[PDB]
Amino acid sequence: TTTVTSEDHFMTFYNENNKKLIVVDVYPGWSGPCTAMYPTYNQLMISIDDFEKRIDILLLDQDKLVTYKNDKFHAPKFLFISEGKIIDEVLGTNIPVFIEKVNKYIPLS
Amino acid sequence: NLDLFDEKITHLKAIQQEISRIKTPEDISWLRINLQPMKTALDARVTRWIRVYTDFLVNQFRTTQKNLLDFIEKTKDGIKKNPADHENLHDKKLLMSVMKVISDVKDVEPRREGIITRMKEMVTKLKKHNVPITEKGTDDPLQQIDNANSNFIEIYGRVFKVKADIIPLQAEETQNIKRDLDIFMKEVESFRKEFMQKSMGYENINNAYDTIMVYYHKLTAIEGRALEYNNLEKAFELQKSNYKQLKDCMNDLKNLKTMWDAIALIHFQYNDWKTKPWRQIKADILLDTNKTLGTQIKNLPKEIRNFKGYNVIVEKVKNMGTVLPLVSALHSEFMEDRHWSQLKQITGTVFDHNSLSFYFEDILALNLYKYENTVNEIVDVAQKEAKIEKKLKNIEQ
Repeated sequence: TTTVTSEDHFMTFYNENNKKLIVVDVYPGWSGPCTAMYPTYNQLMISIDDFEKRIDILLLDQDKLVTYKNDKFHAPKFLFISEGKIIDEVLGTNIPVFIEKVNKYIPLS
Repeated sequence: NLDLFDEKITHLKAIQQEISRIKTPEDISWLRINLQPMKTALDARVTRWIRVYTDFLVNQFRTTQKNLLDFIEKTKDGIKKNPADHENLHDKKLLMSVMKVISDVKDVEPRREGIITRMKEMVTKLKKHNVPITEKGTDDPLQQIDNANSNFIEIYGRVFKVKADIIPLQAEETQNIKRDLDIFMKEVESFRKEFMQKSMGYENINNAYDTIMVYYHKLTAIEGRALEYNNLEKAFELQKSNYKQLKDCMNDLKNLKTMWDAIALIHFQYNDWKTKPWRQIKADILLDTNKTLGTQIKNLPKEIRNFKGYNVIVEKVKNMGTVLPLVSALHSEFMEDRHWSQLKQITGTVFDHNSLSFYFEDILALNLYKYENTVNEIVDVAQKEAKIEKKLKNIEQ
């Protein structure tokens, strides 16, 4: 996974993982988000990079890159980058149990 | 539709006359009211709405004539025999004239109606004498283009028959090369699918990336074959079939890519299991084993269809699940050192029930499927013995 700090950082991390998918996580579901974001990032990175690989996650901390990716797409914020370009955007805040269901769905092409 | 547009335009002309009549003279209702200025404003807006329907093809006619004129210009070039090259460029126009001739004739009837429909509900003449002159001019060039196209087509057919023999000889060579490339692409995706991480990492991911590059090269070659078939044209069924064969190879490549992604997810789970063995902890192992077994079962159910040889990799998942299950039996704290030792003697494992943090990795070597049975017998014996031992604790105390 790529950790990002900008919509520019989000997009860079997506472009740098062109073969698979780079998911930019902009902000999180509150509630002491930073430490929780890093902890989820570690489990998602093993599910993202190790287990499914398919996907590296880059926890946007904290700007509006998600909104920028959505604006670019025309198609918490989750912006999926393929070869650095937004291809799939979803918004909402989810708990860890919800994330496990998302891992089963992964990995998208 | 064009007919709907004509009906709407006639209705609009009727509406204009009705609106002009509908203003009426100054009406007196205690204070005199004049709609004279208001009536002019309504007429202005009514004309603009009427103008859009009337000017619909006003801009379009010039654009169609501008586009139509270019086709005639190609026809004016003509020339028989001479250079083969020119034939490849000119030959496409005939393929375009046929499609345009059929579709254009169908499109011609509504266009004729549209000019006529406006004339009925528009008293004013558009472009004066030029619009009627324009229709006559288009008809004379269209007829000239048709005669030119027939002569061009007879010449085109003889030269194209020679071109057609050349096209099949070249096509057979290209088809053999394409079949070899397709076999290589099928082998590249299959090799990545055949390779199993569990354990192996990075190289398998690199192989998948290399396979995608090979697929991209095949797609470029496939695009070239389709373009050559389009240039050849002649409504050849075989050319369409060749494109379909390339599409089937692409679908197989897509299935291989999906299989590679599934293998990576399985590898991540395997990596987590290796980390758990170093971490060890009987309480932690029991919770981890139950979670691992559920995730492995879900992954096996999700996998379906794709390509052959999936079952050979799929079986591995079953082995991993068995290994996870064998580990769960050890998670029992009922077994003591003597109990573990008896089991250890049968097992032959140097590691004891609680030997190290890194003991979980040691447990993996004894296969779970191969050794849950003997582990279980012991796990049971131990659990049985403590029920008594615990009884004695009561009598004792």
